[PDB]
Amino acid sequence: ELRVGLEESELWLRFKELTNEMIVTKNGRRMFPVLKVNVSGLDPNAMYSFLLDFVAADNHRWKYVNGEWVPGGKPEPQAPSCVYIHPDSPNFGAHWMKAPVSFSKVKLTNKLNGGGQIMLNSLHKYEPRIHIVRVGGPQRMITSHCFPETQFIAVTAYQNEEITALKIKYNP
Repeated sequence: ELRVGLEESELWLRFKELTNEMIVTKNGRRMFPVLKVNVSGLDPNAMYSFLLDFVAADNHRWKYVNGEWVPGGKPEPQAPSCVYIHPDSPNFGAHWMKAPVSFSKVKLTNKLNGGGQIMLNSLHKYEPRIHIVRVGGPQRMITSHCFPETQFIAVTAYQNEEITALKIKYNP
């Protein structure tokens, strides 16, 4: 059976209890923390690609109002975000299982851009999700997995200073 776990969930949970925020820019901003996934149960000799997208967790716009995030009252249809392909793709299962798969190069933006960058809507809440695609073989297959621990609100600048502090405290 294919198993997908979140690496460093302890740390993500610290961000989630504060309501996590991720910066978007016109040119694209990398995430902190980085999504790192532990995978086991792949066929070591089969070929896979690792894909990442961001599900809009609700249809609302969020606002930081007097020290707390609150959702608006005018929902709109949202999804889907584009998909980011992990740069190691395509690769053998053994490659993906030898170390946590780390999405350290995805860039979050708020502008339609030349490619690579993933456009999100500022002030919307998102749930990262991966797709593990078995490629090249006879039987294509997709296994998907979301990571509720890694939910965040996309922002152009940090609103909650407790998030700002945690981001610095645990980055290098």
